[PDB]
Amino acid sequence: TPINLVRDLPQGFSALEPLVDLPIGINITRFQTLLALSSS
Amino acid sequence: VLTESNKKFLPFQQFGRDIADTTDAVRDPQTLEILDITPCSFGGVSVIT
Ligand SMILES: *[C@@H]1O[C@H](CO)[C@@H](O[C@@H]2O[C@H](CO)[C@@H](O)[C@H](O)[C@H]2NC(C)=O)[C@H](O)[C@H]1NC(C)=O
Repeated sequence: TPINLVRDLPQGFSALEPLVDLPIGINITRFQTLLALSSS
Repeated sequence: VLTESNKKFLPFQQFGRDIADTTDAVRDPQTLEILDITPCSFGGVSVIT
C-alpha cells in the first residue's frame, strides 16, 4: 500500500492476503531483520 | 448444479462457504475457474383430490 508518511504509521484499513505457506515447523523464538550492509 | 461463477475468488481462495458451513462455490483443481454450486431442485408434493 503506498503511504506518503515515512515517520509515523498511517490511519486507515487494509487487509493482508497470504503470499506463501512454508511447511517447516521449527522453533522460531527470536528473529532479526536484515538491514543493508565501529572504531571510526 | 454446477454453473459458471461471476464471483472473483482471490488467487489464494478455493472454496466458497455459506452460512451453514456448506460450499456454495468451488474452484476446479484442473482448470483455474470458479463454479457456483446450487442444490438440485427440491420441494413437497401435494395431492389435490
Ligand atoms: C523448540 O526449541 C526450543 C529451544 O529453546 C526448546 O525450548 C526449550 O524446551 C525445553 C522443554 O523441555 C525447556 O526445558 C527449555 O527451557 C526451552 N529453552 C528455552 C531457551 O526456552 C523447545 O523444546 C522446542 N519445542 C518447543 C515446544 O518449544
